[PDB]
Amino acid sequence: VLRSVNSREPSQVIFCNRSPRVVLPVWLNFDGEPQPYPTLPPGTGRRIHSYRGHLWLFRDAGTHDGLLVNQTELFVPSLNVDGQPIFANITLPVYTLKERCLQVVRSLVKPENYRRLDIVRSLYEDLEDHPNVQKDLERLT
Amino acid sequence: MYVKLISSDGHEFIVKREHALTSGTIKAMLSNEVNFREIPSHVLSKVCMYFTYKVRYTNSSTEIPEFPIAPEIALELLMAANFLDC
Amino acid sequence: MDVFLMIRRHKTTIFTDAKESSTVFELKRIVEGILKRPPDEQRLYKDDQLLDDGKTLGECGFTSQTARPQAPATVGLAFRADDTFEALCIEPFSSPPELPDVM
Ligand SMILES: CC(=O)N1CCc2cc([N+](=O)[O-])ccc21
Repeated sequence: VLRSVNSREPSQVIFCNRSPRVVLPVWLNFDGEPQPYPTLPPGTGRRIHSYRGHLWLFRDAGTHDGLLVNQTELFVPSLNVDGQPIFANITLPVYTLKERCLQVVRSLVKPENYRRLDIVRSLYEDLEDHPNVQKDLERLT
Repeated sequence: MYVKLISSDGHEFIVKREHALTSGTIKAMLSNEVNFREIPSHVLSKVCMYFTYKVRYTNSSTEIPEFPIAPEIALELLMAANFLDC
Repeated sequence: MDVFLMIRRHKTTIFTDAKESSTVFELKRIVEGILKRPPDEQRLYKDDQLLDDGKTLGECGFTSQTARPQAPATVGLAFRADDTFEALCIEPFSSPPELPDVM
């Protein structure tokens, strides 16, 4: 369904990581499967050789928290105009205050111990629902 | 125009209506002043800083900073954020 | 630039913003619109330093680097009861519990 188009038409890209997270680029191959790429340290870049119609999304490499690319969820490299590479501007989203707390708490408590925190049962299920590329790919479809 | 969000321990937080109304819960509790029997002031102050951070960085390519949460307030902020959807 | 402030007196905290070039007195006007008390009945402080009406918030040390949205700078507020000013009193916030063993 949500796949890269096999255009075989080169498109030059700059992944820019304007986030404080280690960014994991995720390419969606031609069968729809997420393919992880080498990670980007915060504020660093990588010129990447992609193709028109291809699908990229970006995640915190450690938590798989979802990032934005050019203020949106999916990045599709387009035609290079005047030979200038395309900029994939990876940024932090404005997470909800709820998601952000789940992030901080997920990062302090080993998941074995989520049930040892004194909070309502809705929050244990929310904590255990880790951000996840598979889940998100369904949401976007 | 401003509203007053009073914490469980008496501190009064005066934020703009636009900021508070971003919360569906607080809009309901306003429809002025709002008392939170369960949110202490070290959590409601963070909530209010989040309203400021949200309104400022919602729809911005000017790279947004991280919203910082001290580890010692994370579990309470979570409970309050879960109760307010914001 | 906008500077993001918590105006604090006693157990009152105003969250608002202002321009770096805005003046202390104009912030006193902003407080007046909210707390319904005239600028002459108020004193604004940076930490413990009493601020001068004619100075901009930037000259008073409030800048985009220090008065940020997610970490706003505090301006102390004191009121004059009748001919005489109270001392600057800012009640601290409640104390978080000890970090659980789980964290
Ligand atoms: C229903 C319920 O449990 N609530 C309501 C909001 C809230 C806040 C805190 N807090 O510590 O900020 C703790 C508990 C709760």
